[PDB]
Amino acid sequence: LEQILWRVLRGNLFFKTVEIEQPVYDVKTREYKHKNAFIVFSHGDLIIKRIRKIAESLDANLYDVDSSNEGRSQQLAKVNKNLSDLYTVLKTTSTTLES
Amino acid sequence: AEKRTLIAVIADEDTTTGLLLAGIGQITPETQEKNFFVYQEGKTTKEEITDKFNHFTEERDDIAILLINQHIAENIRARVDSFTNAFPAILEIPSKDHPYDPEKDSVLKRVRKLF
Amino acid sequence: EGVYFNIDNGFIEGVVRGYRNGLLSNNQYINLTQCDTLEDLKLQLSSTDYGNFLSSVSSESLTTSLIQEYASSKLYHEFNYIRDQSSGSTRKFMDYITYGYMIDNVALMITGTIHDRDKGEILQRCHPLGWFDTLPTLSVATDLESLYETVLVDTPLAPYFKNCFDTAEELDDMNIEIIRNKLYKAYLEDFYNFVTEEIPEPAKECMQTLLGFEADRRSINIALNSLQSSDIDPDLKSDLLPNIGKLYPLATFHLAQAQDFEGVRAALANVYEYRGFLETGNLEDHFYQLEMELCRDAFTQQFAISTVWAWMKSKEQEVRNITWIAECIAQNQRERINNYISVY
Amino acid sequence: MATALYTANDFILISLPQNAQPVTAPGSKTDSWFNETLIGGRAFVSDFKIPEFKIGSLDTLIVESEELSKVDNQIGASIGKIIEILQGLNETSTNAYRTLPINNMPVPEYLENFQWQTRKFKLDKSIKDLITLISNESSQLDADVRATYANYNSAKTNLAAAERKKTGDLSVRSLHDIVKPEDFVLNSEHLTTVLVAVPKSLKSDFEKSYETLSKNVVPASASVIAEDAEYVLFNVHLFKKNVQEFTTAAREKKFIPREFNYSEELIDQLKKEHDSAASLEQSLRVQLVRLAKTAYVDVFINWFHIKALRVYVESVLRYGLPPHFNIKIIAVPPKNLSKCKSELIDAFGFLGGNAFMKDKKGKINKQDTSLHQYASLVDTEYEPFVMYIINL
Amino acid sequence: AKQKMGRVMQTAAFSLAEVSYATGENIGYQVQESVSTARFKVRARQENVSGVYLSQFESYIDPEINDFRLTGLGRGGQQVQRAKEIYSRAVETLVELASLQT
Repeated sequence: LEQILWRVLRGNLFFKTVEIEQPVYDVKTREYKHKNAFIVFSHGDLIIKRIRKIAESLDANLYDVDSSNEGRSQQLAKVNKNLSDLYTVLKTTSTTLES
Repeated sequence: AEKRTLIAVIADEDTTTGLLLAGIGQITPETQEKNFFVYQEGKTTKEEITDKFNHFTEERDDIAILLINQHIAENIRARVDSFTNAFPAILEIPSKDHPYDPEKDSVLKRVRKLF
Repeated sequence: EGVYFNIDNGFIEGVVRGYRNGLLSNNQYINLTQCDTLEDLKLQLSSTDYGNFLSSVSSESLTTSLIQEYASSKLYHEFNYIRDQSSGSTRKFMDYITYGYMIDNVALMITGTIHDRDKGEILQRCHPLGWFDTLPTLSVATDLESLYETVLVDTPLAPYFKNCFDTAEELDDMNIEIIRNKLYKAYLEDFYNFVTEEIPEPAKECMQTLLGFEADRRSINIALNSLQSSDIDPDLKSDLLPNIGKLYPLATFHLAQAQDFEGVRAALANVYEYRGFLETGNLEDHFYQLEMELCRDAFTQQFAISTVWAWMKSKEQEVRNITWIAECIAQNQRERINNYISVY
Repeated sequence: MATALYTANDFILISLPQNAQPVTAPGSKTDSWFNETLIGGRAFVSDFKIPEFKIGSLDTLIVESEELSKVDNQIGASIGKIIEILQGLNETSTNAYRTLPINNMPVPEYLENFQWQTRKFKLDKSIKDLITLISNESSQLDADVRATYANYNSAKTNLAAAERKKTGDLSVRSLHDIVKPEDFVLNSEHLTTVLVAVPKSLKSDFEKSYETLSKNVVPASASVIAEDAEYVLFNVHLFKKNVQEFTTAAREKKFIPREFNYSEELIDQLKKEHDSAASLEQSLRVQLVRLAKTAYVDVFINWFHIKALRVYVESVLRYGLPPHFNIKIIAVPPKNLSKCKSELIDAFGFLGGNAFMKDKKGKINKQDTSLHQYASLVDTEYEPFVMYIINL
Repeated sequence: AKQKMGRVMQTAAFSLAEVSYATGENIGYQVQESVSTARFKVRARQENVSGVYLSQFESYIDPEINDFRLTGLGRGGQQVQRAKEIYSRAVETLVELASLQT
């Protein structure tokens, strides 16, 4: 991806990425895969069509984010909403099938 | 009222293939008065097209529907508009390799005006 | 055998392998996945062994007939070159290989009785390898069965001509199909016997396996066609279905006796092999896949004259796959993709 | 580099940022560096400068460049066709205004100081405007020349048709200047002189077909008027009411009758079609020579103006302050392409990138390698060393 | 109706092309040779719509009668058997469109 960016944006980039600890699962190959994330800025507005298209065709999950830490709180709140309960599903499902 | 049950076709043999498969008539085995026509687009004369068009239109009161390639429809557009009778119903098929062109449907052209 | 088979023919296998190496492999089908429009297929077909002659003369709109004829022109060239350079025994073997196509061609000859089709048109509709230079058989009256004698005395196919005056002659619409099927069975049996007596053992097996797959596939397909129209006599079916399956000659008779879908289903289940029914929407695609996977066994043997046969079959089926992708793209059917053979 | 080789010297391009120095000699200039680098007889480079008239916003520049490249390839193919057809006439099989003085100027000395001045259109217009104008004029020239060559081939096949009839048997073979109308009675319907022709084989079999079986074939005239060493003719007569029966008998004997009307207009048509075909083909050939010369010289300048602007903008968006940078045109003899390219990359790739040391570069779009495709949008790999396929 | 027809008919109009090389030959000559009898008759039924008899057309296909019987070779039977159905049923909308025109 870094080299593809090197090319597509023609010698102008701001690339910041960090490896994600605790690798994750998947379903396309169904493995405890090893995944990372990206952060980039640039002036292209319509070009982002190709950006997102290539990313998703290869791998991408849309993330509406905020360029500051203020909305960070909003995102934490909204995610924690479901977080508070997610884990029930499994333990709930267990006892019924067990018995 | 089946006074005309034969479906004439003036179109490319490629298109006419599946039509004949579904059945559009037959070759009349007493005078070869076939219920259709065979044509090659852009490489065969139109005078025979006009002759068979006259045959199906005025010389054939048994032709239910005449199906004409849009390509041929504009090739003999003058003939297409010349004969406008409901019973020999005319439906111009967008020709294979010739995408749907509403401008190539004379009946649809009438459907343009008075609207 | 083995090295003794190589006393003067050390180059024919080399050139055959060189031609085979030009076949499209799995890494070439990766572009077939990316191939979703006629432009992409043209661009790919300007970069492959089929490159820049399926598009140099053809336009962007890739039509099936032009593409397939252009692809098979070079195949005819290569086959004729090999046959010319093939030894006498290999020359005769190539002649028998072409005899299947020219049995089909003489079937087209005789079949013409309501249109009197031109010889040029017919040879255009079949492999030109199945046409020497002419055939003065249409001079005689072209009835449903009135030229079998003329063709037999004209073509060298007296052995491959199973008598069509015995049960294939009934002045019926079945004629133009039963004569074809019976002659195909006769040629299949003759070729089977030839490969049994010649074409040494590695090449033997490399023949009989695919020959039997093809004969059984033809049996099943013509049985379906009969069941998809007016049915026929079980004896007539046997006359049509290759009697010797060459992989299993017992269940073919079961199919012949079977005159219902369940009977043929039972005759197919006991084969201990592929099951065409109950799992195939387009049985032909699965048959082609399995046939190419089976002929890959011919290349699995480094010492066998079956290399040319497997190579021609693989190239023909690859052209079939290219045409299939082109057409499914024409119909915008992305699901019919992946029907292309994936063995090579 | 090379585009057509008769006696030519190959040409390429490169970016020339003017804020750094060559890797090995930080105390030399590209003119000095090169003239010291490449052996003599070839170590030549010319200068070039072009202004920035209209500049689309940043985000558009990518598609601008893409379309520029598309049309660049298209017009390269078009002019390749032009030269192929040119030398197809075979009147000149070599350089034609390729090594000959370009527009009467030296082949190199008409482009290096050519900075898109007003020749037939304003030297200053919008990107898309220039693109459209050049594309349409080129398309018009191509259509004209293509139609002209189609007409030329039509004339050639007309000549072929005319010469075909000069050989063959006598079923339609001309008998107009070697035909005696006196031996061809026409006043009344009493003796119709049929023109029966047979190959040379059946001399005896024919000579006793009229004077032993026929009826009233006028004696002393049943012989050949002209013989082509393979077929002969005979001026046979017969009734006005039983022509078909005797014709059927002859065709049973397998003769080829010649039915014809002696008309002067037919001979005039023959002569005039001969003259028209030949003269029209020749004159069309030469007129097309002028037309192709004109179109080629016209499209010459824009053919590379397009890429000039391409790089003109690619550098700026790529690198450095907006307005301008050092830039030049490479003009060198051939056969040293990788040779020059080596020090080429060595000189400035070190700055094109600044955090990499790789061995996988290049720019191309085919469909043979999925990864390592070089298609900027699909599997693309570094290339900071722009050049171009241009030649004398 | 006209516009959506323009695409639906073409959808099944190109299923014939695959068969040509699926069976390995130009199927046009065979199919034309395989035709001597129709199987799709239309009835111009009169519907007195609001007191006016309008010639509507009955999209009637004949499955008990086939063309001049030449069906299947051994390499394309299933494709032809599904084509003669899909592209034939692409004609009922044609019959209805003719009725609408009248």
